[PDB]
Amino acid sequence: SQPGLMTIRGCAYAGSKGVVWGPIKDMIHISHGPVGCGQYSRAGRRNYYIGTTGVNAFVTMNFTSDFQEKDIVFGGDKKLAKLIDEVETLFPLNKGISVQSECPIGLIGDDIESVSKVKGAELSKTIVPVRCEGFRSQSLGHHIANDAVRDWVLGKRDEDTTFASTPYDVAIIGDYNIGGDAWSSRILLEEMGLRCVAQWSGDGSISEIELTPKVKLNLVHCYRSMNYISRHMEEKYGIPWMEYNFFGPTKTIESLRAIAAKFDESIQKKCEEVIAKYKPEWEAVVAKYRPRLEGKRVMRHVIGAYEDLGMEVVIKPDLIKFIFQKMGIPFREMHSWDYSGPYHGFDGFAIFARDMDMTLNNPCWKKLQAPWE
Amino acid sequence: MSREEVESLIQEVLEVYPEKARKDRNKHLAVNDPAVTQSKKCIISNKKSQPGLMTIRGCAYAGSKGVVWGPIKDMIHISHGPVGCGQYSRAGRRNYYIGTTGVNAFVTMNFTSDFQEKDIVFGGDKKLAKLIDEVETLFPLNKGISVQSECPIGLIGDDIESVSKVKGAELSKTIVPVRCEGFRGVSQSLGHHIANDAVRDWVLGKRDEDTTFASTPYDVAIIGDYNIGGDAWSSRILLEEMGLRCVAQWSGDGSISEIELTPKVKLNLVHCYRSMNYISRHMEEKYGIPWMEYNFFGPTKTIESLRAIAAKFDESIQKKCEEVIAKYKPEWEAVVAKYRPRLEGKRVMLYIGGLRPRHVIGAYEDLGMEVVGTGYEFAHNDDYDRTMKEMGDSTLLYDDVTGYEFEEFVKRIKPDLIGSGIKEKFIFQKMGIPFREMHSWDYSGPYHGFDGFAIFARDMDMTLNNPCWKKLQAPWE
Amino acid sequence: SQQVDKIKASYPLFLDQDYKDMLAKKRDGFEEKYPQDKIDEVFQWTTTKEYQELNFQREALTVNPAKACQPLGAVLCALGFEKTMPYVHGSQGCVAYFRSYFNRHFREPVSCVSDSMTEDAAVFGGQQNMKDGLQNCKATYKPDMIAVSTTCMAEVIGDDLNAFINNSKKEGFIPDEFPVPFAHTPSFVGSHVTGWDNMFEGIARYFTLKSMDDKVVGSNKKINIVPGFETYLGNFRVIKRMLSEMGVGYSLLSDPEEVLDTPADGQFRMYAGGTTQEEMKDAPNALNTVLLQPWHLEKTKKFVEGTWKHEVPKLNIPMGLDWTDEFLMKVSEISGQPIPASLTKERGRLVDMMTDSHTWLHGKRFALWGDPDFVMGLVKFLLELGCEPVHILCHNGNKRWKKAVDAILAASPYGKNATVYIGKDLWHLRSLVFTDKPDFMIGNSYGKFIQRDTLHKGKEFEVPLIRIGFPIFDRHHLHRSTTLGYEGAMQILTTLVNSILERLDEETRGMQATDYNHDLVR
Amino acid sequence: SQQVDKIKASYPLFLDQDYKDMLAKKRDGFEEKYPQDKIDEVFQWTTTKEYQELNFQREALTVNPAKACQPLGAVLCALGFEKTMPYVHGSQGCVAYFRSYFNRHFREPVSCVSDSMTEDAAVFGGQQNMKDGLQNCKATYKPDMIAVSTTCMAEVIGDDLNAFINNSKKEGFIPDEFPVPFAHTPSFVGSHVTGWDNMFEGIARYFTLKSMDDKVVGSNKKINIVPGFETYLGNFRVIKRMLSEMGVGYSLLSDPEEVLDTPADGQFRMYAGGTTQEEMKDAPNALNTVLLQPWHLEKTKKFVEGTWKHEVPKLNIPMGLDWTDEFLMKVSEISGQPIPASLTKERGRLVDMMTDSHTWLHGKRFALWGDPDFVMGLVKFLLELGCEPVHILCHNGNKRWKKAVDAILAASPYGKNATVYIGKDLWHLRSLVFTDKPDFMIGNSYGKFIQRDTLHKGKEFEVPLIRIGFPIFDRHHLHRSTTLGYEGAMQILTTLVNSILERLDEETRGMQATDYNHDLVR
Ligand code: ICS
Ligand code: ICS
Ligand code: CLF
Ligand code: CLF
Ligand SMILES: [Fe+3]
Ligand SMILES: [Fe+3]
Repeated sequence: SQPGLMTIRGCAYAGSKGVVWGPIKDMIHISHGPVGCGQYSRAGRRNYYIGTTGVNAFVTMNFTSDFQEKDIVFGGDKKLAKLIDEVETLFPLNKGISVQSECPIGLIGDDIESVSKVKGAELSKTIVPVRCEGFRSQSLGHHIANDAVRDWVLGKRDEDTTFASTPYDVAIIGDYNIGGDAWSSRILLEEMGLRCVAQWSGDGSISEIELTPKVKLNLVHCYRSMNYISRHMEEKYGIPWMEYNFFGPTKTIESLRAIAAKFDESIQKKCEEVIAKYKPEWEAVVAKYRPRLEGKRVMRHVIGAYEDLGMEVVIKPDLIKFIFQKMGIPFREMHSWDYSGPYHGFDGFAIFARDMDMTLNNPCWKKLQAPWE
Repeated sequence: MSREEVESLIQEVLEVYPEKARKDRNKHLAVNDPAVTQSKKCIISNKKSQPGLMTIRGCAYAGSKGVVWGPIKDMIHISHGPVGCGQYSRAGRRNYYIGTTGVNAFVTMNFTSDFQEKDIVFGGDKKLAKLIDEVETLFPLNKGISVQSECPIGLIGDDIESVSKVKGAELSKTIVPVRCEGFRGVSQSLGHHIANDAVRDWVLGKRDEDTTFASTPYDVAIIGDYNIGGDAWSSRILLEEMGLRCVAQWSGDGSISEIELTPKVKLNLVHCYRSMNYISRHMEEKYGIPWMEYNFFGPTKTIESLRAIAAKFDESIQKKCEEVIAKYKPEWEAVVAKYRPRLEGKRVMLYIGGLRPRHVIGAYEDLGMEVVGTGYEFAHNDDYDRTMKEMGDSTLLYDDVTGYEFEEFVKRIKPDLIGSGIKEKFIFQKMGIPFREMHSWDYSGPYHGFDGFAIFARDMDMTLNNPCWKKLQAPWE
Repeated sequence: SQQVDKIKASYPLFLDQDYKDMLAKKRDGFEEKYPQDKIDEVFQWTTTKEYQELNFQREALTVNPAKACQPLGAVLCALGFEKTMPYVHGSQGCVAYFRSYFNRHFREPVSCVSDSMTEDAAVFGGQQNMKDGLQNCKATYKPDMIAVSTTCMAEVIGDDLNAFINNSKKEGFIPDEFPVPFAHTPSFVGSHVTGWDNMFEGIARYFTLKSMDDKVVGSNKKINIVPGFETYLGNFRVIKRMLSEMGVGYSLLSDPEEVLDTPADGQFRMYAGGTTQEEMKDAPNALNTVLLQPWHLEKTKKFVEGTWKHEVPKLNIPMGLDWTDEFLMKVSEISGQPIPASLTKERGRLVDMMTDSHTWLHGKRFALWGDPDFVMGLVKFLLELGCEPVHILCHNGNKRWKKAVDAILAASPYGKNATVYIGKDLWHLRSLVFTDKPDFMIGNSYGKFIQRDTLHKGKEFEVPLIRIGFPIFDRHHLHRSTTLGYEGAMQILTTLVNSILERLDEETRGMQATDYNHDLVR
Repeated sequence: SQQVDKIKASYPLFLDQDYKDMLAKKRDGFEEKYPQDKIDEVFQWTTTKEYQELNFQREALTVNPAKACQPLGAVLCALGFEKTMPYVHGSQGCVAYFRSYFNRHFREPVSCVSDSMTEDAAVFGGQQNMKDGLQNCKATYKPDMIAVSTTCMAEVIGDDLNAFINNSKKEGFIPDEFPVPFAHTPSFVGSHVTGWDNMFEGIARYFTLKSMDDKVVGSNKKINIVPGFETYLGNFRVIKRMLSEMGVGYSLLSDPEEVLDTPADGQFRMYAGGTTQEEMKDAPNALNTVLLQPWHLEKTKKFVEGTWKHEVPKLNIPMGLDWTDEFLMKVSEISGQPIPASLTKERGRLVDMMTDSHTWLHGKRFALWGDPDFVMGLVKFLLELGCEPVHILCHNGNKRWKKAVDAILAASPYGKNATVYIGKDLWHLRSLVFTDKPDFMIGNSYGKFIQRDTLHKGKEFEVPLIRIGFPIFDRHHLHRSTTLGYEGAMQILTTLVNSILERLDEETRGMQATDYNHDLVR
């Protein structure tokens, strides 16, 4: 980033804690450092999950060391150990802890790896140190978080053969379940006859990460953010991986057929059955909303559903947050889905079409000019 | 103040009136003499309101539909006439009930014939019959219909009695025509009388030849408790704890069946004498049922009433009465210990309808408070006979007080608290005097019984001692 | 029983076991209640389409009306004039009810008198009542004017108000010069808004009819504003504020905002503010007269156009974006004053709020009810929001108003699922919200019972009530709100979107069941 | 599956049976989830007093804090100056978070830049980052001023802001006369309000420290107003409106209300309004300076007293009746302007509303949290209303502020059951509202989670949240509200009493069970 230019890019901590580690529901993620980072990122991403928050799930909570001046001057390793003790006392059902380093942790010489090792051996608990200091975009944060997953969680069951595997075992990697997206994808894959053994980090559990090396195929959604771990799993466990795109009926059908082609004939037949079952639904969605959206213009994984609704992706765009809103260009959030969703799968396509129609054709955009101006 | 001071204040207040209004209003303002037994020689009541003086009185329709008939829960009460009267009285009175509204109970609903011009010109009796048919179609679980006449009904020559008779005979339904047109009488009081007569003529005698109801020696009916904020329930629990069986409740949470069963009871316990003394007297003449006035406002009156009631029955009831008194003694003693120190010596003046201006004095005295003024919207001379002994000497009694009169009386007397209705509440809140709604209980209550006394003490303390009253003067003024 | 430190009011005191047992005994022993299964069956039947057809076949029975009678509106109109006593010739029970109704809505003193006509007046007429009452009112409460309307008793017996007042003046009961405008306000005609219209026309006639010789249209460089029946103080205030920002001379005729919002400073003010008699007398000299609520100001419009010779503009109620724009542009054209930058910025801020909240507002289904002008303004604003009005009910609406609202709905793609109902009551609306369930209701406090009913069918069938209109009895100080102009549109939008968001939060509050969608950010 | 005519979003789509079966299969097969009985037992344990003692024994762990870091407040203060770009020397992720936070609260664009310090600047300084960033910001966004704060990384490595800016000017990256005030805003010290204080003091020092020779106190006949960290636009607006109504010359320093409320008229306005540089330069000539939120304006107070030589009055935040009275009286004393009749009438109307709603307000128990000045103002107002605050939490409070709040509580009988907590977070508050259940909480959006938790224990244990404070993310346009002055007191009172009434309606909506108390009139 060029200094002093008002960018929207996040930091490595946002990539690691916000994107990769935070959604893991049954773990407790300590925003290690001053109070700001954990507070701004608390429940800011709609990585949906099922659980009892504060008891067995902790995604929407903000655990922090709340660094003060004395922690900066004299270090915060002792505070980290005491904090881990208090976490164990007050949240006994947690299945592991991650320590997401904020900016000062790397600058004050704190060694969270040793504290993590000692406390984890003492409490027989997985404590994952992540050196995701914000000064290190979130792409590097993704890489650091993936390295932490590989080093501290992924190989935990390398010597364990007690899990019963099937040839239809797949792992959904890198789907952050925004608005339930991953769930909307999962129901298709299980309708195809596949068994979704692992799904992380969206609605993800630590056990699912540990079980990921036991699957027969890795299906990566956010390739950019988890390709490191995917290639590592290919190299070490010999697990093939492939990208999948469930955004819009065309991409969904193509991805389902590509995934089913990796398996036997029964999976392919079930894939055809799923496609036939859902064809009338997305066809009805298209019939309803494509006339309301044909010819509209929008400014890599998103072209599918837009084209399926008769829209053009690229000037005077009809669609492209608040800065564009002030210009009067209808805007949709590509990160939180504007607190809507899911957008993936056939059900997600229905929601996506309804949202596109409601935003593009809203009368609010036609009222920018006062009638006396 | 001395008696002469109050007489002087009355005289100065009356000075603004024109001669006729002044002469009329002079007879409705009095200084109390507790030794007087015939209040006619001190005050006059139940008279025509003076035109243009901003009276607080309602109409006979309010006294009949709003007060007596309305609370009867399993009946449907048609406000017969234009839309206004039914609309303004809809759910305004907190006569609580248990039921499924719109299915088997109908208290908070407004049923009206919504008279238009053609109804005025050509009459609404045909419209009334059609409305009754529609009511039967759309509310099949109603156990009866009353037709409360609004002002135009008695002026256009409509005959609701014939429609009621014909439709009731055809439908095997009790249809009660009530001629409670608002212009009748001078207040809600004649509305009470008309409603009582309608109950007598169309409902009360239904089971005269029926002997299937199994009767016990401890059969009582609560008459004239309209269950404001659950008041009657708070009363009922005591009477049943005393060993009595409350067969009927008039008319708060009341059903038509318990009204029909009332002639089978052994005793009629009348709370509001003003509104139900007519039917109580009729029941004494016709069925030989004794009736007695009672008062469940505050622990002293409640204990006295419980003992007086138990005295009408055998020794077991008396023993259970003593057990009830002993059981509730610590609770109301705790209430007094908590709230009397915050309310001791405080002065209150009241202006309520027909019974509460005298009935609630005992509760205030139980909290150490003093009623320095009281008055009635529509009481008769027997009510003033009852209240003169209750009020302190040289206290101010007012009948059908005008807004100007009450404002001037409050300005001179300067009470610590005023208990009246919604039409005076904000007037006296502007003047910085704490005000408690003593009709609706300020959407609080119940106030009857021991539990009610706890609520009453809490409410009096919360309003009288609220911080807001110390802030009406800007510090820069 | 009561714990002295935790005293219970009726709720939840009567949920105590002893009270529950007592109530069960009372019901079982003496109420002869229908069995609970029968009650459930009948309720389920009342939620059905077949019940809806039976309900809409009603011709004689009205259940839970959504209107009041004319003298209520007459009293509200009269309260808008300086030191004016509303005076209803007729029976006193009407006045007790009018005063209590307005007391409960405004939580303020409401001054109104009656001449207390009784059985004797039912045959002999109420002339003596009028003489005595006018004299007593003037002597006692010392108003500068007495504005006379009628209860249905006086209308039915045919009391001649003009003759009665003239006789009162002739016999010396009141001075000849004392202003006593009058209006016949039959409760069996129209509704409360009709009474407001009749009262305003009577006052305007009293002050202008016989002195039109010296009047010249536009002499005073002002615009008359007739608000009509209005129970939001913020509406008066926003109209005055917006006209002030434009630098437009104006005369608000029947302005009750001061008298309905007096301070609590140790003194009771019977009168405060209001339109002065001089303003009414000078009203024909205005540039024009704008009626804020034309659909119940027909008689006033006829008098103003035919006597004052003002060319009253065809303007909708200034509710919502487009109609506030039209009101302001018409005011600019009449006055010659440009719309200032402050109002343009306020409009832009309203548009910004609409853009920010459109995702939650779009497609939301509303039933609504109220007075004709209020209802049509609400419908227009909802259409501007992308919301879908489904059930539009106006008990006191007429066929021409229905045609206008249907035209407005046909002008928008969001009105294709809408139906307009005139002459139908809240029992009809209960059936409508059962058979064709909306997302929300918009109406007065009487809608709460409907919500109760819907909840009894189940949580999934509950239709939450949003309290906009009159009367609102179960909330405090909502009468201070604004529904007109950009400010009123902002308030309505905020109420609507936050009602939607509270409902969504309630539906997503179940731990491990629906709280996956319990989003921090909406 | 989806029905095209009724499309379901995440709720209630994932309540469909197939999704329920999918989620159950996922949990049972691969999540290794604790048994539901164990989860219930642990939840019940977390609601206990023993868990509360363990929770309050925390020393190192903070859970769900109720504060942010200093640069957020620095950015908010900087946004209040004309054509001023907030500039946070440090790492870019901080600025992304600040902008997102303020975007979500205000639903408006929020301007802020970073110089994107990275690993290279971790070993060396951020000096090159400062030079390049200042030059680029000035060239790209053309601000009249650049207000520089710091992220924690720059503070930890010890970057010299003054030396860096002086060097940027010396090597010509930005003009020498271009105003670049700065302030060190260490996130590991204080909270966001501390950053606001530090930034305001830095800007004031930059514009006044070296030009004090010609300054005469009171020569411009104005009163300076320092609002502090403020996120209700209505508060800026009400302060300006009240001072104008008094005819008091004033200068609002850090006025961001315009830039946070730009209209939607088709063009993006990066800058709007704000305090001009001439106002800051002329500030020492004011009669006095009034700090609206003194408990986080201590550094500013020190500078204003020691350099401008202003006798800053000892005034509480102008919240509620008594404190608004005191603020107005002190303003009248300083300016010589008497308090006008309009403000007296507004005060009387607030008192009228208090008398109208006291019966529902009295004795109601509230937990509450927020920034120190806001919290103490809310506590004072609740005491004035007859309500009992029971749990007063200020995560960023101090011992002196706690002593002041305890003194306020001791002066009222309604403060007897109250406890003040400083340095405690919302997990502590969750324990408090479980073990000592209040009627309501008053706080920001995070409190919603606490409400969820309480509902999980049971409906009878649910503590409804009332959203007053910052940030509010799950409701729309509440940032336009007012909490200061009589207007803010009226808004707060209306919100509180109507929250009470909505809760009572919800509790009494049960047909034939609790609806005996479902009153139409309240
Ligand atoms: S998919 Fe991911 S939060 Fe890799 S959920 Fe998120 S459009 Fe971010 S850092 Mo919004 S893992 Fe993409 C992302 Fe990165 S929506 Fe975009 S910006 S590169
Ligand atoms: S019936 Fe009467 S006016 Fe006896 S009309 Fe009135 S619910 Fe009053 S003093 Mo409202 S004779 Fe009842 C009454 Fe008393 S409505 Fe209630 S409070 S005890
Ligand atoms: S780039 Fe990223 S978000 Fe920035 S600090 Fe660094 S890890 Fe964190 Fe944190 S407390 Fe506030 S928000 Fe910063 S100034 Fe420090
Ligand atoms: S004294 Fe009583 S309340 Fe008055 S009318 Fe008569 S019965 Fe009724 Fe009715 S519709 Fe309106 S409120 Fe009247 S003017 Fe007629
Ligand atoms: Fe009031
Ligand atoms: Fe915005």
